[PDB]
Amino acid sequence: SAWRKAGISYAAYLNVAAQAIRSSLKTELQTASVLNRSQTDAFYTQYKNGTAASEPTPI
Amino acid sequence: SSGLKLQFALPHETLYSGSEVTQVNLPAKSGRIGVLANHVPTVEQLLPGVVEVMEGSNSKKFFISGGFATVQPDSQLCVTAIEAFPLESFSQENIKNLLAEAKKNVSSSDAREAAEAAIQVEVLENLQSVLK
Amino acid sequence: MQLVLAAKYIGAGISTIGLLGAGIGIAIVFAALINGVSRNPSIKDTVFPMAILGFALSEATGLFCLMVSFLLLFGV
Amino acid sequence: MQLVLAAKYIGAGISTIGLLGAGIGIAIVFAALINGVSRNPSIKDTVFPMAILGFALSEATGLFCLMVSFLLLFGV
Amino acid sequence: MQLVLAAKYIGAGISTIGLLGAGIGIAIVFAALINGVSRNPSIKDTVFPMAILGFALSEATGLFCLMVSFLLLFGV
Amino acid sequence: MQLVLAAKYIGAGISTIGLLGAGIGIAIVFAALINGVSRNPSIKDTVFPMAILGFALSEATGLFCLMVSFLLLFGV
Amino acid sequence: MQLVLAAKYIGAGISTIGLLGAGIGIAIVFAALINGVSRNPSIKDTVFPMAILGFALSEATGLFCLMVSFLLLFGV
Amino acid sequence: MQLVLAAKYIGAGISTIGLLGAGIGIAIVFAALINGVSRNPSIKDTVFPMAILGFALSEATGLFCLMVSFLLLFGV
Amino acid sequence: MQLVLAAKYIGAGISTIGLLGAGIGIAIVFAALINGVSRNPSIKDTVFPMAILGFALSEATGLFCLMVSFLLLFGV
Amino acid sequence: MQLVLAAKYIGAGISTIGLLGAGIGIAIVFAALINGVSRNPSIKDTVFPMAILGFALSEATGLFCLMVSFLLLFGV
Amino acid sequence: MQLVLAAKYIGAGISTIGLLGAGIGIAIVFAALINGVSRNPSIKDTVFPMAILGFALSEATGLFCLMVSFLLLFGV
Amino acid sequence: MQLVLAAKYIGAGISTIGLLGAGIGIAIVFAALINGVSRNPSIKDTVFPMAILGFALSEATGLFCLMVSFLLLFGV
Repeated sequence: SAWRKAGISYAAYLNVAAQAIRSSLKTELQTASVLNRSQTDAFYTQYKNGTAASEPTPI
Repeated sequence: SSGLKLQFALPHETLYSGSEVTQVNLPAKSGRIGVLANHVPTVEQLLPGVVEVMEGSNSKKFFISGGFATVQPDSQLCVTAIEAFPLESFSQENIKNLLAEAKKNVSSSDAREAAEAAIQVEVLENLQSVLK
Repeated sequence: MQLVLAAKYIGAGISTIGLLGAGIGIAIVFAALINGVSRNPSIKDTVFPMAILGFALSEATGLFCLMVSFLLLFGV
Repeated sequence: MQLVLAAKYIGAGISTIGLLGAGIGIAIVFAALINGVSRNPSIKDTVFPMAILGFALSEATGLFCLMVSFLLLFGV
Repeated sequence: MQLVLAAKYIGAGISTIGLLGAGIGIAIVFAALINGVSRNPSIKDTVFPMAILGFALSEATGLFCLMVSFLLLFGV
Repeated sequence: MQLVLAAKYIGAGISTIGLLGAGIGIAIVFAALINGVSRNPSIKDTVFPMAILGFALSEATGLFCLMVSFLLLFGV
Repeated sequence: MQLVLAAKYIGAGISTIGLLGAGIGIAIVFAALINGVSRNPSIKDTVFPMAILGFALSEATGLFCLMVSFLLLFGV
Repeated sequence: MQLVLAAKYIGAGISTIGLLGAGIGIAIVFAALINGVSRNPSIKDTVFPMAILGFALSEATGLFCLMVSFLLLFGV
Repeated sequence: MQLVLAAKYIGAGISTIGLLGAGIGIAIVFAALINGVSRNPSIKDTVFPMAILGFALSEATGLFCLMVSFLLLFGV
Repeated sequence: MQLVLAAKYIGAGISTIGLLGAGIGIAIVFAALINGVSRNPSIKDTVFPMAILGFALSEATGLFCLMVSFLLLFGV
Repeated sequence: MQLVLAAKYIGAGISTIGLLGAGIGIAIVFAALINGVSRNPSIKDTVFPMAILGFALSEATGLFCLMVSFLLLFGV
Repeated sequence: MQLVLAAKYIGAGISTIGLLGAGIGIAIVFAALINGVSRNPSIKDTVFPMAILGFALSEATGLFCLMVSFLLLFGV
């Protein structure tokens, strides 16, 4: 269950718990503020030294 | 200078800010820790557990996601986390088991995704003990 | 019999030295339970039962050496 | 009786050495409660009661070796 | 036989001193399991089994020195 | 009486060895109070009182072994 | 032979004191494996094998002093 | 008197062994003050006074066993 | 020769007590390697080799005191 | 005088055992100063002076037991 | 000569007990180097050389007490 | 002279036991320097010099008890 071994950064270690918690509550007391708070549509792309780039992927 | 000023804030909402507290109980990596008025400056990493702010009056207890805790020399503890959770009237046993069980099936799914499942198991199990 | 009788008392006072293993031994085993709950108050009905198991294991040295003294005073 | 009587005093002074287990033993058990409460003041009425339980367990070595001395001075 | 018989009791009370290794020894081995499970409740059915293995290893010193006392009281 | 009288002094000098439990024992118990309040000076009127309680518990080994010496010099 | 025979039993009960190194020794070596896996569950098939190697090294003191007792009771 | 006089010197050299409790004991008590102020320079006039109190408590074992030697050399 | 022969067995059983340094000694040296590879698995082929070097250093006390027993049983 | 003279040498070699309190004792007291300044070089002219004070306190056990040997070799 | 010769073997088996300081002593000194590189591998050619210096210092107790045994078996 | 001469060897083998304070003592003092640099290499020419000072302080117990053996073998 190592997180800093083959898991993710400490920022992600607390992240998984943030969504798990926010999703472990009542569905009635779950404002839309929390919904979009766990939603993201950002993609990252690695570039080279010659303006080159890698295949786009989801964060 | 009497008491200790608490600063419990989140990336979406701030609860306490320069407020005097009698005692606080927040889980640390090394182990469960407590703080009072005058306390030695310690900087420990907070793990997914349960925090409780104490007052002369009945003390409230909220569930924390995790982060860091630092007690400033000038008698000032600062708690930083992501999400927060009220007493028990917020979480539901039924809403937890649904995903909880699905987590054990994530180990069955590809490891890339099962890696995060192992981390969920722990947090979820602790949620059950909060029911008390 | 007099010379051999005197050795019964000398040997009984030395067999008590072997009981240190139960004084300091059980101390450490029990002390861990005290320092464990301070680091994790959650787990209690899991470490407490096993802690008692360690007691009977360390109590052994406090029984054997204890019987040796009786086998030299009220035994022989 | 004289040679066997002398062994009663020699054996009594050695059975006191076995009482070290209660001096250092109970020390560690009690010391853990001090290092525990200074790290988690909340859990007091939980570690304090069990701490006393460890006392009687470590006090054993301080009773057995204590009785051995009386069985050589006021007993025999 | 009288002078050699007396040495049977003196040697038996000293062989009990060697049993300290089992009192304090097994204590540390068992104490580690308590400090471990109070820091990592996940791994239980992995450290518990090996912990017992360490018991029989440290129980050795508590058996050999224990047999030596019988070979001087009920043996010879 | 001469041979038995000599054993009164030999047994008295050995019963002082059992007082080590009070020297090192009380040391650890008191040392914990020093390290405890070094990390949390606020809690004081809670660990200080219990610390004294541990003193009388560890002082036991320093009284029993102390009385044994008087029962061989000014007692018998 | 009687005076020299009696020394065979006295010397055998003292050679058991040397077995403390195996009781407390192996305890610490095994205890480290318990405190290592509870803090690093990842590495197991690496520390476990070497841990056993330390056993035979500390078991030495528990064999030599063990043979000395047989060379005074069933040897000489 | 000659046989009983010789026991006065043998018993005096053994009562010095009981002074180990003051050497190692006071050491730990004083050592805690050193490891306390190096981690919390703030508090000083609070741990220093109590530290001295622990001295007289651990100095006890260094006085009793010290008087026993004089009661066998310059006393009796 | 009989009185001097008996001292050969008494002295051999005491020279085994000096072997405690190898039991507990090598234990601590090996235990450090276990505690070191739990917080830093990276450094292995650096601490492992030096760890063995510490073995031969602590094994010294387990050889000298071991030879002394043979110089009283199969030597003299 | 011959039997009582021999006890002067036997009692002098035992009073040296009480000097362990100064060897290990002063060691811990001085060792704390080393682990202290490292973790906090800021405080030096505050812990250094008190550290020396602990020396004379632990040096006591190394003086009393030291004088006992002279009162059996060059005293009596 | 027979009574004085026997004391040569008894005194040689006791001088081996003083070699514990080299077994456990060198152990701690070497163990620190292991726990040190695991915390800071950056500093190696600085702590390693001084570590060896501590060896010869602790090896002293393992040489003096070692020579005492030869001065009673192959010396006198 | 024969009975008193034999006590010269018995007392010399016991005075070596007092040298444990230098083996384990100097070990802890030197070990602190190793664990101190692993946490803060900034302070080297400050802790190193004082570390040597602690050596001569702990070396005391290794000199006094060392001289006692010569005053029973090459002295008297």
